Amino acid sequence: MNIFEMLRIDEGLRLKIYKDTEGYYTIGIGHLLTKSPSLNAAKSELDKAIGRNTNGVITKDEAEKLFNQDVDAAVRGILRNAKLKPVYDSLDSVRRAALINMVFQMGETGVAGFTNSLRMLQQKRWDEAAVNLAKSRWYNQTPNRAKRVITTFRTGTWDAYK
Ligand SMILES: [Cl-]
Ligand SMILES: [Cl-]
Repeated sequence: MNIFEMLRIDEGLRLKIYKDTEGYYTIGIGHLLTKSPSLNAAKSELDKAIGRNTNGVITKDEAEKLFNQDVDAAVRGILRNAKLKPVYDSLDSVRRAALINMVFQMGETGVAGFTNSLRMLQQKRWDEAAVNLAKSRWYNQTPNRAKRVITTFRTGTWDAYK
């Protein structure tokens, strides 16, 4: 198991514009396109992201290219963030994957906001961090995915994904 396979399980793959869990226009492997209600606005971002007229449909390779960019950007946003960088550096490889997954789903700012949980992770207080991460809109809106991420921080293994 690695970050790519982990997110591929959590996001799925869809080759046609669809609406995510919050109602936003998405495509490929969890690639948010626009928060706007406009499908046309979504088609527009999509063609710009791909470099061709897609008419809302992309191929497998294109989906995979967007995904690789987004994982790269997630890692780099973590490394550039004053709040996230220290947490990441302190973690083992499995747990680092779990922080990357949260960043990919909720963005850097969002994650930076879990102040208390972050401090707890840093301190390696596993059970405590798992209890605090659960008290969030995040866990309430996407509980199965949240539980998976949470198990990963609690245990340090890929168990929840196997
Ligand atoms: Cl993009
Ligand atoms: Cl879920």
